[PDB]
Amino acid sequence: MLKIQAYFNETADLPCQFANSQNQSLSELVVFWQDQENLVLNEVYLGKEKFDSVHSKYMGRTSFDSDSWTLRLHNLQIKDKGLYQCIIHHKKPTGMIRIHQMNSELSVLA
Amino acid sequence: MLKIQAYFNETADLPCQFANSQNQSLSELVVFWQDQENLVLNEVYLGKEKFDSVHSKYMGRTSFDSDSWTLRLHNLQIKDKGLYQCIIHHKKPTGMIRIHQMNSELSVLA
Amino acid sequence: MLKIQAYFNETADLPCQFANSQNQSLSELVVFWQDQENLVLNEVYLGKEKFDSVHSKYMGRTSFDSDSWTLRLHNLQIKDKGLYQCIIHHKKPTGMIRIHQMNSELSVLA
Amino acid sequence: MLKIQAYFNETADLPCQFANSQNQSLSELVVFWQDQENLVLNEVYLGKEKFDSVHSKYMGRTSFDSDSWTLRLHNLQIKDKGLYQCIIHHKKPTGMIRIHQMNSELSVLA
Amino acid sequence: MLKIQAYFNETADLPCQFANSQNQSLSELVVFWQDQENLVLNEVYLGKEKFDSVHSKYMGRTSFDSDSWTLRLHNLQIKDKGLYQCIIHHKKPTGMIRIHQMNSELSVLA
Amino acid sequence: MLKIQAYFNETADLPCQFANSQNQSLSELVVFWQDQENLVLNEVYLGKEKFDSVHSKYMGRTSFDSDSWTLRLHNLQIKDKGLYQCIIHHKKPTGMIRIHQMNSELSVLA
Amino acid sequence: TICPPRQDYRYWYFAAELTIGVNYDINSTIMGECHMSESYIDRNANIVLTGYGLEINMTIMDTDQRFVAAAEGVGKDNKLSVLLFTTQRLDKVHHNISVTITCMEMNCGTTKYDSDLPESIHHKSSCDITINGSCVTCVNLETDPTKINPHYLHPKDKYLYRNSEYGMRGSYGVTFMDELNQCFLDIKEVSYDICY
Amino acid sequence: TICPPRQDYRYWYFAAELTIGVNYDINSTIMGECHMSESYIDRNANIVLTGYGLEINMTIMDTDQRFVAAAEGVGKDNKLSVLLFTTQRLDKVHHNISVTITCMEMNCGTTKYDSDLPESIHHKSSCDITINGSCVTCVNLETDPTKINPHYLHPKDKYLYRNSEYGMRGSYGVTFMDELNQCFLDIKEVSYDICY
Amino acid sequence: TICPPRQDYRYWYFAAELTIGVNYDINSTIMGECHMSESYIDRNANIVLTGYGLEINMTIMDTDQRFVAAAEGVGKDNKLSVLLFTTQRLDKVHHNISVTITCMEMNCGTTKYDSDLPESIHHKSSCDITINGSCVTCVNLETDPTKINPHYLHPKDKYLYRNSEYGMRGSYGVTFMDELNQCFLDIKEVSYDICY
Amino acid sequence: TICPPRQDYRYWYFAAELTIGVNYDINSTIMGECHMSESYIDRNANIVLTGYGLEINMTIMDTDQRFVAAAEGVGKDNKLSVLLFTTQRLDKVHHNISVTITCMEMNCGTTKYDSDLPESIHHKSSCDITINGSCVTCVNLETDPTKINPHYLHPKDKYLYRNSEYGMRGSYGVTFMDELNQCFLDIKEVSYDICY
Amino acid sequence: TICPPRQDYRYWYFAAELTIGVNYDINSTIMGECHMSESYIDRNANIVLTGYGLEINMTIMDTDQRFVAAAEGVGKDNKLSVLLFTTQRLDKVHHNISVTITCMEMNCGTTKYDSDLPESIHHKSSCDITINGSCVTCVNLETDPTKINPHYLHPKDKYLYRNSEYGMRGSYGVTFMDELNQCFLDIKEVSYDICY
Amino acid sequence: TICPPRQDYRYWYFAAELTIGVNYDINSTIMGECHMSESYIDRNANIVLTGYGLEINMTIMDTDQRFVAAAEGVGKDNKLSVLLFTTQRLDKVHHNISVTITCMEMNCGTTKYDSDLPESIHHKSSCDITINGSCVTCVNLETDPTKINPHYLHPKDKYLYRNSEYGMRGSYGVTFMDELNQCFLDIKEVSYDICY
Ligand SMILES: *[C@@H]1O[C@H](CO)[C@@H](O)[C@H](O)[C@H]1NC(C)=O
Ligand SMILES: *[C@@H]1O[C@H](CO)[C@@H](O)[C@H](O)[C@H]1NC(C)=O
Ligand SMILES: *[C@@H]1O[C@H](CO)[C@@H](O)[C@H](O)[C@H]1NC(C)=O
Ligand SMILES: *[C@@H]1O[C@H](CO)[C@@H](O)[C@H](O)[C@H]1NC(C)=O
Ligand SMILES: *[C@@H]1O[C@H](CO)[C@@H](O)[C@H](O)[C@H]1NC(C)=O
Ligand SMILES: *[C@@H]1O[C@H](CO)[C@@H](O)[C@H](O)[C@H]1NC(C)=O
Ligand SMILES: *[C@@H]1O[C@H](CO)[C@@H](O)[C@H](O)[C@H]1NC(C)=O
Ligand SMILES: *[C@@H]1O[C@H](CO)[C@@H](O)[C@H](O)[C@H]1NC(C)=O
Repeated sequence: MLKIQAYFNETADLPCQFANSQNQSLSELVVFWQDQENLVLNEVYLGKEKFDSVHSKYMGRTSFDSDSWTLRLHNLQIKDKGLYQCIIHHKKPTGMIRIHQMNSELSVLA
Repeated sequence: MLKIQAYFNETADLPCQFANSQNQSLSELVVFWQDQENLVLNEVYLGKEKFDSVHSKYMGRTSFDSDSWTLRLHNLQIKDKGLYQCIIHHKKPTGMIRIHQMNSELSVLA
Repeated sequence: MLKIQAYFNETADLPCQFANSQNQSLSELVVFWQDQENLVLNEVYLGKEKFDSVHSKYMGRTSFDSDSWTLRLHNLQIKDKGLYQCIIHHKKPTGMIRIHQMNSELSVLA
Repeated sequence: MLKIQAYFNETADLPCQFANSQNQSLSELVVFWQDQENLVLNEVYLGKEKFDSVHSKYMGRTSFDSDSWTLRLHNLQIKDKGLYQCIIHHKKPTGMIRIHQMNSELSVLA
Repeated sequence: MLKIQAYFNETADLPCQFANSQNQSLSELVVFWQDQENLVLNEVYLGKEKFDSVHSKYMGRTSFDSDSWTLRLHNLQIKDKGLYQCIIHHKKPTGMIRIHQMNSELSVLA
Repeated sequence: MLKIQAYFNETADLPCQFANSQNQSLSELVVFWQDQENLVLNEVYLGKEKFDSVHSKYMGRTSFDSDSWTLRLHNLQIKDKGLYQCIIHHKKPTGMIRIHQMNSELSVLA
Repeated sequence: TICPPRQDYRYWYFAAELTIGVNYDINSTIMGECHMSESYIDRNANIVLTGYGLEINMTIMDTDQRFVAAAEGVGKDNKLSVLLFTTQRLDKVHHNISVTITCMEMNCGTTKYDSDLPESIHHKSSCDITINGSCVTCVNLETDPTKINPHYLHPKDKYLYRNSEYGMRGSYGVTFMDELNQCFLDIKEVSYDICY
Repeated sequence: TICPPRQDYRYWYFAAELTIGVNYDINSTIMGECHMSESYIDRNANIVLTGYGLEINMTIMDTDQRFVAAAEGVGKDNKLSVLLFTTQRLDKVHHNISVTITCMEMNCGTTKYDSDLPESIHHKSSCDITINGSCVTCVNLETDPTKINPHYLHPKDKYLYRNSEYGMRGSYGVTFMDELNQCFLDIKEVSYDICY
Repeated sequence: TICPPRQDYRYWYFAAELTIGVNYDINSTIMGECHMSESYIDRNANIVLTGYGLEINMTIMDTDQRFVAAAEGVGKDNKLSVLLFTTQRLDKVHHNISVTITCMEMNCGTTKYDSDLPESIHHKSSCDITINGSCVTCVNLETDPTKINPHYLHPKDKYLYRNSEYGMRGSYGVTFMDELNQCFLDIKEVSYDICY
Repeated sequence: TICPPRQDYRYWYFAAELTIGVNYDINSTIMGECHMSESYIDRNANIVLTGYGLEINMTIMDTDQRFVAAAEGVGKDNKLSVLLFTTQRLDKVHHNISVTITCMEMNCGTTKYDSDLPESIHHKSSCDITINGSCVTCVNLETDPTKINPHYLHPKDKYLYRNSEYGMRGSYGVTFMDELNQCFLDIKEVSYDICY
Repeated sequence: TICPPRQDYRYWYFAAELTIGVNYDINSTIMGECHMSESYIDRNANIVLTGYGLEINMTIMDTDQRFVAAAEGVGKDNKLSVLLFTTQRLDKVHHNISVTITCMEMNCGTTKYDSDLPESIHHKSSCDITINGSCVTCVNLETDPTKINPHYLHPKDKYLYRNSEYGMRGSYGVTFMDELNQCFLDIKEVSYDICY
Repeated sequence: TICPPRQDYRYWYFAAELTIGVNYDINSTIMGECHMSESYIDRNANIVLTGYGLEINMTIMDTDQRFVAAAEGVGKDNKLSVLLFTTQRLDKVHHNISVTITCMEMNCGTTKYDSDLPESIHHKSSCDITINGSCVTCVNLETDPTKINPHYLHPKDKYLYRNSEYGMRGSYGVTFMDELNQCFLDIKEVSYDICY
């Protein structure tokens, strides 16, 4: 539902617009952005960034924002076009239940 | 039951002795004489002769009589020996019912 | 049931004599004429002619009449002999129901 | 049960000792003497001799006696040794019923 | 159960020690001694010796005693070692019933 | 559960720590120490040592202690590493029922 | 001589034939199409056989015969020939016959003929024919045939006899078309499968 | 002539065809998909056949015919052709017809059409069509067809007849799309498996 | 010796034979045509066997034998030979015999013969013969045959014995034609299939 | 459109899938292990299928669909994927779902989870999940999948359809381990034997 | 030791043999001719076996054995050897024995012998023999044989044991002819088919 | 965890072994000789299996296990090894055991042993052994084996698990002969056919 176009070697932004009807806080939620190959891009565990599973090519180029809830990916490439997912999970004491998901497909100059 | 013998190239007579217990008339009866090959020899339809199906070899050589009820065949031949049948039919409005039959076997000089 | 004969390269007329017992109008009816190969010839949709499916060879040579209900085909050919159908349809809001049909076979000079 | 011996080319006698408890007469009885090959030797039909089925080699050599009930066979031979039967039949109007039988084996000088 | 040993070409004695609890007599009994091949050695029928089936080699060499109930075999041989049986039968009018049996194995110098 | 380590060609001790809650006596108990191949090492039958089934290689090198309930094995070898069992049987009048077992694994310098 | 055996099946046969010329189409024999039933308990022999498109019901009065078996065949020009084998003949008295033919396929209808046939060949027996339907053109009935009834002479085990005395034969005929005498002849492509 | 045989199965057939253009997808014939039921006890011939995705219920009033057999096939553009063979024709009166088409798979629903078709080709017969569901686009009905009903002419044993008189054929049609005349033609990849 | 076993089936057999010369035609053996039943509960042995065209019912009075098995064969000139094997003989008393032959095919009828046969070979036993029908020309009965009963000597498992004493054999005969003594002989094309 | 056919078996299918990640061991598909039952009489669709080691009970409330068929497969890391094919969709209302998973082998127990999943992808539907046992680690449920449901496209006769509108897809997820999103993918060694 | 198993069938056997010299003829073994029945409920072992031509009924009084199996064979000079295998021996008491031999084929009769056999080999056991019929010439009985009972040693699955102590064997004999000791020997053309 | 599945058949197994040294002779495995029955309704797991010559009846008190399956084999010196597979372990409490061995063939008798075995390997559990008969020389029982239970690892579909914690294993032993420890070892000619 969200199509993003970027100029040749332009900057990439992935928002997913979490409504947050319950006025929840970042201390009780986890966020994942993943590509079409199932490789992780970033993780915000209960309010702090983690880099435990990001693939090497995805290291460093990511940046997370608090208020905007947008991930800023830099150094776009011709082969980086694909679909990204914004998976938000709630870390209850029993288990984690998915509470939001948003797809976004991005392509670069061809 | 009736055996007829004739001299070489003699005249042949085929009677069949219709008892006619009902004292019927020729105007309501049809008469056929046929050989062992099913080829017709003569027909008397309701009082008038008919020549609609007689084989060519049998044409002309036959003659029919009123009172005698006998067919007179002329110009016998060596190959004409065989069995002849006298079939009488009654032409009712619905259908024809066979009311008399008589066999006769004829042979010529050997 | 209608045999039409025309002289060599004569003019051809295809009538089908719609009785019109209900006294209907051309504004609620459609008429189709088709040959033995299912190719269309003309169409009168609700009173206006249409040329949306007529084959190129059939274009222009057809003409429709109001009072006579006869289609006039010009430039007959040796290969144009065949059967033609007069299919009349009534365009109700729900669907169209075939309310008349007539066959006609035409041949040319041999 | 009866053994008869004859010298080389001697005379042969076949008795069968009919008890005749019923004091019957030869006029109502038939008698047969037959060898081991089923060929007949003699027949006394109701008191009169008959020669209707005797084999040629057995013709003439047989002779029947009334009081003795014995058959005399002459011109013995080396190959005439065998078993002979005395079959007596009673010729009732309904049928013939066997009323006596006696076997006798004879051999000649070896 | 009775093992008998004899010196080289010594004399052989076969007893079987009939208890005779009924105090029977030799007039109503028969006694048989047989080897492992079922060949008989001696027979005492109702008190009289019989030599009806003794093998030629076994003839004469046997001797039976009354009071001792022992059979004396002479002229032992290297091949005469084997098992001998003392079968006693009682000759009733109906049949004979075995009333005693005793095995004995004998061997010679080897 | 008991790991014993000894220096190269050192002395070996195998205790199995029989609690003996019943305060039983050696006169009614049998003790066996066996290796992983089922070859016996020593047996104390009702208080007296027995050497009825010990393999030759294990003869003499074993020594049994009363108070310590420990077997002292001497002349260790590189190939003598393995598991040994302390099987105690109670010799009741009916049958012997196992009342204690202990495993001990020993290895040498390598 | 007095009694018929009254058995299950008979190795001994006899003869009596008939032919029906029907107008609708019959191609060839089907080898198992016919189905026949027989009865005698009435002292009158009766046989009812349903075949290709018509059911034939025949009755002999004062018969001393029970229809042992039957055969059906189809020839040229849509002729259905039926042969009937009975137990055995005990006397010569020229029994009467009643034949009813019902069209059960492609031409059903009501009664169209109820007359009787004289058969003045000897003029001693009368056969009464009742036809329901319009599926009939010729009707011929030969009692005590003299021709060669044995077809594929002979069946595996059965024994077949036939009258050889001309005086006992009878011919009954009825035709609606023009001069259909001798509706057909036995020895032809007629297959003649056993009727049961 | 008056009576129909009222048998179990018939060797003699007839003709009357119809075609239904349905919107959902049918690939090819399944060789045993159809199942039919026939009835006449009411003096009205009724045939109800359940096939690939719909049930067709056809009734002829004052018929003197009982639907002997049927066949169904699938052609191009998802068309379902049904041929129906009856016993035999006794009179020419242009019977009426009532046809009900019920969608039993993938488009079920309630009644969407209850009008009657005049068929003014001769303007003597009227067909009442009731359609339940939305699984229909074309409906054509040819009574007393003159085309070649014999498919694989001919089946092993059955005999087939067809009307050759132009004045008896009737055409009923109803379309919901645009100009779907001649919804399909007989001789095609149509397999035409027997319907039962 | 006193009792007969009264078993289901027997391996041990005996002998007693007869031959019937009938006028109608029988070609050859059928291998399974006969069917026999046996009874002894009355103290009189009885065997009823239905064969090619006649049923034979034999009764021995004061027998001490129960008919174990039987065999039937057809020879030249339409002769039917029946061999009967009984359990075993305990005494020599020349038992009487009652034989009834009923024509059940092709010559049925009422009683035609009810006389008794003397058998003066020894003149001690009498056989009472009752014939129903006209399907008989010769009747011979040999009790205690001395010929070679073992046919295909011998059956797979059965044991067969036969009398060797001339004093016990008995011969009963009745003929209606002219001089039909020795109606036929044993060793011929006679197949002699087991009778059951 | 209003009515579902309510037939025996359907050729027309649809899609909705789910995956269960269990801790105990499953090697590969067994080709006939599953057994499923379906119901609609309540106006709420219900499907209960017992498979390799757990029983899954799914209920769609206010559905207008009845589960036609299902398929089960086992992949890597002990994941069990179940595809469910329903009749057809008439309206877009985002039906609710109730799913209960019961461990019937090797990890039985009482209730361990009774919460509901919001699915705020569109935040219109809620799925109530009840787990009995401890034989579950991941649970994913995709309603109206847009991927390639046709496996071995396609089965011999069945027709398969799938939603192509992104707005209708729904994703429900619950995990107990760490970051188990995308528990597994369709096109793999998954054999997908028919579930029945 | 106290109890016998009282099972259905046994793998463990024992020995006890007998031989009957009969006068009528027996050719060879039939492989399934015998049929046996066993009983113990009375505290007395009983085995009744019906064989080639006689039924043998043997009873051991105060036995603690139940006859497990048996075998029968036919040798030279019309001898019938029967081996009986019992469960197992618990004590040595020299049980008594009652044997009844009934001629059920070819020599039936009443009782001809009712005496008892002393067996003074050890003179501790007595066997009572009752013979019905005349079909017996020799009768020998060896209890606890020491010869080679295993025939075709050994049967597929059964285990066989035999007494090796000379003091337990017993020999009972009765002869009506002259000097028939050792009526036959084991290892011969004797087939020894299992008896059941 | 609280509940066991209580199913028909289980793909999941476990371990517990025993060995019986009997005096009479057993040659080799028969592949289908055993027959076993299981019960749990009492809250105590019970398995009674009848094999080659003895019936073994084992009971675990306060178990939470039901004996899923068993296997039996025969080795050298007439040893019978029985392996038993239960559903699954839920807690570590060192259940008690009751074992009864009844000699049903070749050594039947009354009770000869009713004592209890301490098993002071850890000295927490006690097994009570009752032996009927004299067909036993060694009795060893290993609960929670650590050796390689998988025989022909592994059966077609079943999954097998085994304890790997030394603290849970238990050994019970009783011998009547001299020094029969380690009555035999697993990996041998032992065929180990499934027990049912
Ligand atoms: C019987 O024999 C006759 C002539 O001997 C022959 O015509 C007939 O076909 C034969 N039938 C059988 C069934 O053997
Ligand atoms: C019957 O014959 C006609 C023509 O004679 C033919 O068209 C038809 O296929 C045939 N049918 C059968 C079943 O023989
Ligand atoms: C056989 O004949 C006897 C008298 O000889 C008779 O009682 C019996 O009924 C006959 N058997 C049959 C079946 O009629
Ligand atoms: C039995 O043996 C006799 C001769 O020993 C032989 O004639 C007969 O055919 C044999 N019968 C069987 C069934 O073995
Ligand atoms: C499935 O679940 C429903 C409620 O969600 C329940 O009523 C039904 O009993 C369950 N089915 C089974 C087989 O337990
Ligand atoms: C039906 O046809 C479609 C496309 O024409 C195809 O994808 C499908 O596999 C076919 N199914 C069957 C059962 O023929
Ligand atoms: C059992 O083994 C013994 C010797 O070990 C052998 O003599 C016997 O034939 C065997 N029997 C079976 C059934 O295996
Ligand atoms: C299952 O897999 C395990 C290891 O992956 C293997 O040891 C076992 O034999 C397999 N069993 C079956 C039935 O496939």
